[PDB]
Amino acid sequence: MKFCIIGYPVRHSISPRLYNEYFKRAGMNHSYGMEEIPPESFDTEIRRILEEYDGFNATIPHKERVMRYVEPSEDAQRIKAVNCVFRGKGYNTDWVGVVKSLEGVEVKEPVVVVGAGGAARAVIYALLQMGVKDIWVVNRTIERAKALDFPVKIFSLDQLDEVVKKAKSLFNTTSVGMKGEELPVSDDSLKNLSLVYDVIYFDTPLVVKARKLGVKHIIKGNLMFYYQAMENLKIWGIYDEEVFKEVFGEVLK
Repeated sequence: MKFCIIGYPVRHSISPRLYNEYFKRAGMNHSYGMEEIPPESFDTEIRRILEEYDGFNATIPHKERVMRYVEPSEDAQRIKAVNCVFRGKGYNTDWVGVVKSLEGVEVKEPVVVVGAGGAARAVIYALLQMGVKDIWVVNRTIERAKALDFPVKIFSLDQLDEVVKKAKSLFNTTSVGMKGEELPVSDDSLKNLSLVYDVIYFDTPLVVKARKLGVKHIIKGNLMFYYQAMENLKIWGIYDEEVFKEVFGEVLK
């Protein structure tokens, strides 16, 4: 079977190397590639993808976009985002990644979620599944705020500093931090949080700051990535637990 990751950007994705190493170690003939498709070319180029690959992952900015071209699951519909496709069917494994990444951890409220994209909606869904009630979304764009149907409060990014001060958990779901950017939030607001969670795979200024301040739990995007990958492989019917732990376990250290 053939798989890939689609998105924009996606050329620096960590997925191809990991899935390909996994397939090789498991003695499987499967392959994992990459397709960096600009938004303006998506409608034409997705048809090629659907014909050439058995399944694929979707990342920014295509998780919501790809829904029109597949049959989404009930949870993917609620989230309005598909990040895992298999033979015409769309799924969301991001929220599963979030739930499993927080195993053994009590998520204290109120919870601030930065962003309102597909990643944010997956995080919100996960939090609601975990019985979290008080969720405050802080985002940048009007369009994405209007796509939110969840029982949340919505604030603009200039309010981030004030709202985090009144919260106990913070989730960054945006790409802010990928190129070393900082969110508009003070040490004073961050210091008494019990959880700082960043969907970004590597150290961000937010994560580094949280460590400096001694925040109890500081979780980067590596656990979320690990567990969404696990769910992807289960959906694709190609999950080998021991090989997965050996190969994908490298993202955890």
